[PDB]
Amino acid sequence: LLDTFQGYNCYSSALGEYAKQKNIDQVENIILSQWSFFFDEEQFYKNQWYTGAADGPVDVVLNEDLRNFANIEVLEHISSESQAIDEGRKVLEKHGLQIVLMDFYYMNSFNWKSLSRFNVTREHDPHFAVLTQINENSVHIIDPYYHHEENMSMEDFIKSRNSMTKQGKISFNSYEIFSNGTKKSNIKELLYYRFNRYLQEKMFGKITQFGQVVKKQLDNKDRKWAFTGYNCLNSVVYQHQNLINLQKKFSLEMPPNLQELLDNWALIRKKLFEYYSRGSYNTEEISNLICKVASSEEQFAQEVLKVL
Repeated sequence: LLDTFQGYNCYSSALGEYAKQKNIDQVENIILSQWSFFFDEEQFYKNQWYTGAADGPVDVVLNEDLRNFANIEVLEHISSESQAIDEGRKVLEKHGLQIVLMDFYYMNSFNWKSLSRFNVTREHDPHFAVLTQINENSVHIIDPYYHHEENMSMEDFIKSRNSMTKQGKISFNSYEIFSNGTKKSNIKELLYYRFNRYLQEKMFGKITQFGQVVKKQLDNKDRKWAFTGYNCLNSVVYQHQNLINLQKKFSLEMPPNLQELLDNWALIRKKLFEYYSRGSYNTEEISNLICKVASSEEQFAQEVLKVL
């Protein structure tokens, strides 16, 4: 496990790892101060990523925050097999790193056997990685979200960047952190804006919506939603850990139950993974834990604005 920037999703992980290595100001703090939750019932029933911090793979709300706070744009470069690797060489020569969208089917970033899951189904999902080296017949990539690196054959790398996925077709997409006129934001301004937006958009209500949909899965023999949910909610654990780390670094005033809320989310994840793999009939229990944390998160957001 590499010491890479975690962010709260593969997109923010890649952006922050890039910003860390290349000394790009503001990006890391804007990521670490994010506070968000979404729920898409239509995506739930399509076996797509349906909850957690953000819809993806690109986090459009984070891009809006980067533009609004730092006047930072994340430029999407689409390419072709004729041009993509040459463009990579030009970027590596100048910057030493290129942010790329890859089909995770061709990556082996997370060891599921560590959690006693030996039936590891390959899926065509877009995932952000950082290209660090182009050789004749191989590339080196860092997956900062999963703290993993690998050497990939040029053949497999090209396949991973031209692949049809569950979310659509990758076409050698690469991402450039660009600014013409950056701005500095204080960490308290970033958190104030995020917590006000969380309450105004009633994002805690999306947690309740998620709980209500879980309760209605008691008769669903297809438990894949619980595995998807488990993976989706890592983003929420990471935002809670990021806010704990901001509190320590900036000596911030926080409501006293932040660690308890992180523990509540970790337990919800543990129960979803157990439900998925152990065939338990405890959708009501998991629903109850989710509906409880929704109420606690509403109160926590109100309290942050009072003490910050």
